[PDB]
Amino acid sequence: ILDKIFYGVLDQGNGWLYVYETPNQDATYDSALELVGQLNKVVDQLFEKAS
Amino acid sequence: DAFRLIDTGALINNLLNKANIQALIHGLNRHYYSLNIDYHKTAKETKMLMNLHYEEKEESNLAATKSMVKIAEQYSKRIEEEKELTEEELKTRPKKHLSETADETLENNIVSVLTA
Amino acid sequence: TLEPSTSITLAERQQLAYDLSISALLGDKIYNFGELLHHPIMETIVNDSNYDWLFQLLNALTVGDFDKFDSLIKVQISKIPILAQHESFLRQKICLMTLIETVFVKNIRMLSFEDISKATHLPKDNVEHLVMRAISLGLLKGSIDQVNELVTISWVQPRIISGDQITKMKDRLVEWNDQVEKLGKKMEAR
Amino acid sequence: SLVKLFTTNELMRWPIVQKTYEPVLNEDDLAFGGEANKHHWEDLQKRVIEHNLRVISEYYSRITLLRLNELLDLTESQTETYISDLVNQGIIYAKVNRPAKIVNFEKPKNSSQLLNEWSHNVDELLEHIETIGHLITKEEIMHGL
Amino acid sequence: HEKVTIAPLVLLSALDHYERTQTKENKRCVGVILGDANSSTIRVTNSFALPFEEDEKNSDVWFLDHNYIENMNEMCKKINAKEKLIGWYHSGPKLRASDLKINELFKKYTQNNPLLLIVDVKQQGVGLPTDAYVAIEQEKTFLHLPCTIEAEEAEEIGVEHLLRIRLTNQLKSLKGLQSKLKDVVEYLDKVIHTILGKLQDVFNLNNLQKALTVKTNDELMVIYISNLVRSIIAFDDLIENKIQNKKIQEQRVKD
Repeated sequence: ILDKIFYGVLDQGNGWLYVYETPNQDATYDSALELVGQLNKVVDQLFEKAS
Repeated sequence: DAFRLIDTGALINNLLNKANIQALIHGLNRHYYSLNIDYHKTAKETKMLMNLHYEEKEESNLAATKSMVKIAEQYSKRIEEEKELTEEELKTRPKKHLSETADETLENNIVSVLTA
Repeated sequence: TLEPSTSITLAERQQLAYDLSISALLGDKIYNFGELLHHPIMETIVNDSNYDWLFQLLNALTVGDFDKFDSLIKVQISKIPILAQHESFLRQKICLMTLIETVFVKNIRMLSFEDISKATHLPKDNVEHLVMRAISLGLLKGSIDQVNELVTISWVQPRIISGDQITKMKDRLVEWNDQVEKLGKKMEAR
Repeated sequence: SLVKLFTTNELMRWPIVQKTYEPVLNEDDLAFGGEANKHHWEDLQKRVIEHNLRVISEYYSRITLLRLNELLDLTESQTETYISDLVNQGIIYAKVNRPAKIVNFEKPKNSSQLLNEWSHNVDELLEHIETIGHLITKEEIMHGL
Repeated sequence: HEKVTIAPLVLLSALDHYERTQTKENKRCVGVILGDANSSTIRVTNSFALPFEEDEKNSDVWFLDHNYIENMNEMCKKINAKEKLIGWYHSGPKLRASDLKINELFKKYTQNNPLLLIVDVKQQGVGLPTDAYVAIEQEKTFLHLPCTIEAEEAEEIGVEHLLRIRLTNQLKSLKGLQSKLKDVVEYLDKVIHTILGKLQDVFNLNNLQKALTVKTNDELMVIYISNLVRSIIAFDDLIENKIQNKKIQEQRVKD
């Protein structure tokens, strides 16, 4: 589970394996984060030149 | 273009002047000349030409529907194009091109929000 | 084909009608007793003498009584092994159509085990097996969720022959038109 | 009728059918000529069991575990093994509640999956409007008369 | 897909037909449409008027020239080879019973199911005003086919040369609903079939859509957040433009 090949969990409180897997969505935290980083740099460069 | 040869009988005022054209039709009958163009048309013809551009309703809407089905993918490719655009401008510090690429991406998003 | 032209002799209507009545009971192939109302097999010819069975078939399907099914059949039609299974199929289809119309008034299609068990007059377990046979055929295109005890149904019903349905439709057509009209108003505005 | 038995199947059908009919269903006479009557039974057994689960995934949406084993007429262990083999083959996908006796017939979702369904209802609606247009045109002409 | 493409020349020739034959009082005027429609995509490329005379208390009395279709078609062949018989045109504004008898005439001389093109000439419809129909078996009955414009790269420039979304889509839809309603009220008067079946069906398939629109909103909200970013990228190019301008301006003052 730590390697994350199949998403289950272990239930120590009763001694079962329980379905952790119903999935996430990718590529939307990631998409934004990239766009943001480039943009801040591009603004900074241009500002030095202007002034 | 619209043409006629020398043919006279009214064209006798046609090809500080006036010696020329009298001698021009007297030395030679039949030599080309251009003529002027105008277009006159009719209002029902006119309206027909503009209603080219409910079948209409069906089509615009059809594309709108199918655009919305596929948007999950259309989303992904345009972030990738955008990611590229940002990077190019960094190196660059041309301008028209970088702007146009960003303008297309923005136009498309508005149309997509509008669709639902 | 027959009734407008070609073979309008009474003989030909009478044999063909008799075959129609025997086959409807044996089959379950196409809808119920609406098909019999629209086209004539008891009013180009006799209303009695093995067309008595038709009027009784209509009473039996709605009610769902097994006894009314037993009494209508006479020896020629009854002996045949085929009919009896197909009697249960016709009963579910008709009952199902009645409950569904009732609930349907916007988009409701949820009917319980309890509604269908009641209609057929069979306990739940018999119904479980029975619906399972009927979906196989594709007379039902809903789905049965065993442990919820609810049937969530995706339309399959024909909805045809109107008199009741038109009054209700008219009411709906008007409502929709209003809903759309407001949308239209907003666009017009900007 | 045997290929039809798999489609309607509740799996109480089969030994009555197997026993009643073998003119060609442990037998052949112009192909193998028979393989072994007991050995053909084996192939028949795995296919009917497998097919009863394939049709049940489509028809049902919940089933209890007690009810599924009852149809297969086998032990809970054995139903469990057939379910495992089938999800692996990936013809059907299901989820198992071993101690609480539910077999779900659910498989992944994303909102966009149901988006396509929304935009299919829109699509049935636009197409309806094209039919509606032509229909009105026909209807009027009859009204006049 | 089954499709008809109609030249502007066709419809302007129809526009001309109706005046040029002096057909008045909402009578029928008839001509032949020509193109290539050996396939299931009708390409309408040419047309001609046909002499037509109607009686003023009988429209099942008609005079239509059979020899003319045949004879003019031969002249058409000698001029271009694209210009075969595919159908006919009428001035509408509706279908008629008498439309069948003429359609039956054209059936011999065509190589596909005869096309009846209804060209409305009054120009008081919405959009492309023309509706296209093809006779098939039901008696015999006309059935709508999608009818769209044509293009030839010279022809479309010439169409423009002579002449030089959401609100519409939605308005046209309500317009439809309104018409559907009118037809129903008329039917109700008549009563006290196909139509009914269709109305019930539609209904079954705003209400049913409601639940799903809720899912759409979460995905749309991600799209709006995307918009927010996009404006900022564009904004970056705009800013740059202002600096370049600035440098020039400052230099200009100095000199």
